[PDB]
Parts: sequence; structure tokens; C-alpha cells
Amino acid sequence: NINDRIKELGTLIPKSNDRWNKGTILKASVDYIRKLQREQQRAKELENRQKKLEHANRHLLLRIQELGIEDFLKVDLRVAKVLSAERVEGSEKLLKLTLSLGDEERTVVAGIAKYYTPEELVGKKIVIVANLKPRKIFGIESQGMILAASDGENLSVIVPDRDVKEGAKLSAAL
Amino acid sequence: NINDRIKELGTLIPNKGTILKASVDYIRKLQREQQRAKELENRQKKLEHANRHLLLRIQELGIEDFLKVDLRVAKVLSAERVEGSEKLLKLTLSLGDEERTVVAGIAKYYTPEELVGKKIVIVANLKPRKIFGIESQGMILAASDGENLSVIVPDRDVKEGAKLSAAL
Repeated sequence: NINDRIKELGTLIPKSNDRWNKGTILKASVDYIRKLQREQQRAKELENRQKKLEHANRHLLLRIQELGIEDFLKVDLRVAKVLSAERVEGSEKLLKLTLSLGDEERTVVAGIAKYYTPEELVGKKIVIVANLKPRKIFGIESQGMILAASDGENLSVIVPDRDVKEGAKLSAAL
Repeated sequence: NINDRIKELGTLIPNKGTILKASVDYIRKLQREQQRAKELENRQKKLEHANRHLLLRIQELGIEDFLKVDLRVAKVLSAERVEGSEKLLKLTLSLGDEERTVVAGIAKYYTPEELVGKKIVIVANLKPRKIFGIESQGMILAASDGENLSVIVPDRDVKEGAKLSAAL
């Protein structure tokens, strides 16, 4: 009832290595508590610095990843229209896209051959990066590049919600 | 003292058996919450590394951003006030190799007579911006305090078109 609980306090209290009375085993208790009280309060004050540092770290990712208008304007995203698509012989991954920006016709290469059929591409309004650097592929020049979104399993080209005249430049204005 | 110091345990936690039994609970609780702090004290060890890596990255990012700016000394060749505007000055500037044209908004703070001839620091790479009829290839550095506008000039004399460099 009482002595067992005081004896229990003896178990939780660290090794005394000293007399086993009743008051002594109770004295250490208020000592133990007071110390633990001090520790947690010092640790609790420390945690506030960690959170203050937590946000501070995040806020530094924003700063380092910030885009800016002018940097963005250097990237020219425009809606295109597919004219034809043919599978490349000797490759089960590449498709040669013929695109229409209204005025300029472009030749792009895409890896969606497994995920996309030429028949379903013709007529589709896909978004591309026109400015993007040509990378010679299979002895063929890929003028501009195609935007994609991949989970690894699922491949997806990008499309405007409504239909729009081919060639429209994507803006972030208002 | 036994009862009085037990009573002290009453002031500790925010009937003799009740608070005694309420003490072991406070103990067991504290014996857990402290065991966590030792992990959170090692958590904040990794967050110390994070701040370290990001700053050095920002530092490198900061230095890289500076070298993008090609600060070059130019020499005013002409200065004529723009017509219909009381704030603009079209300035022809020799850099020693090619004479660029630059508009400056320092009309109210300067006379063309006092200006012409002085070797001033400008921003070279700055994109050419057309300002009502003139194609300014770069822009000039001017300090403003609200009371005084001041163009920027090297302390000693140096060859025109010199590349203003910071140390590193």
C-alpha cells in the first residue's frame, strides 16, 4: 500500500550506494524530480531554437530555388500541333514528331513510343519547349523538345485545357 | 519533516497517498520525456549540417551572381538634355574601344558641362533598353541619398574600359 510504493520509488531512483530508511528514499525523489524538471525545461527551451532553425532552413530553400520573371521569360513554352509520327527502325523507344506552330514546322523526338501510338498523336495539342537545345539523336536533329510527366510507370504529355490556336506562347501574366 | 517535505511534493506537481501516487506518475512520465530529448538533441545535430550546406551553397551562389556583372569605366563624350523631358540625359561614352550610347536620369542633379570628360563606372552587360528614342547599351551607377545624386568614379586614375573586380 505505502511501503511498496515507496519501494517502487527506490526502483525508479538511481542506485544510491549509501542506509535504507524511509525518508532517504523519499528525499532522492524530490531531488530526482527537481533535476528532471530542470532538464526538460532546458531541453524545452532548446527545442524552440530547433523550430526557429527548422523554418530558417526551409526559407533558405525558397531563396536558393527562386525563379524570377526575367529568368522565366528565357524559357519559351508554346502549344504545338502534331502532324505525323513514325516509329524509328532499330529503336523501340523513339518517335519522330512533326509539329505545327501555325507558321513554323518542327521536328522533335520523343521517348513515348511504348506509351504512345502515332495514330493517337496526330491532331493533339501538346505543349513543347521550342527554345530548348537540339540534341542529335539517331543521326537526326530534334529541334525543340517535348514536355512530359512521368511516374516511371505512367508517361503523360501536357495539353491545354481548352482548345487554342497552335503556337500560343504560355504566359504566367495576369 | 517527512510530512512537510511530502507536502513540498504537492507544490512540485501542478490525501497523502494521492499525491505520492501522483508523484510516481510524474516520475515515470519525466523518465520518458527525458529519454526523447536525447534523440531530439541528436536531431538538431543533423539540422546543424543542413544550415551549413545551404549557406556555403548560397555563398557560392552569391559570388557567382556577382561575376555576372561586368563593371567597366567609361568616359562621357557628349551630354544633351532630352527635349520634352526635364529628367533625362543622353550621354555618349567612350570605353577606349567602342563608343556606346547611354541615357541617364540624372539631369536634375547635373549639368552637361560639369559632366563631360569625367571617367565614370557603368554596368556594361545590362540589356539595351530603348528609352523614348535612344538605345542605351548599359546603364550608369549613381548613388542616391535623397539629397545628392553622385556618379561613381575610381579613386586613382586607370585605363578606360578597365574591369572592376573584387578580390577573392
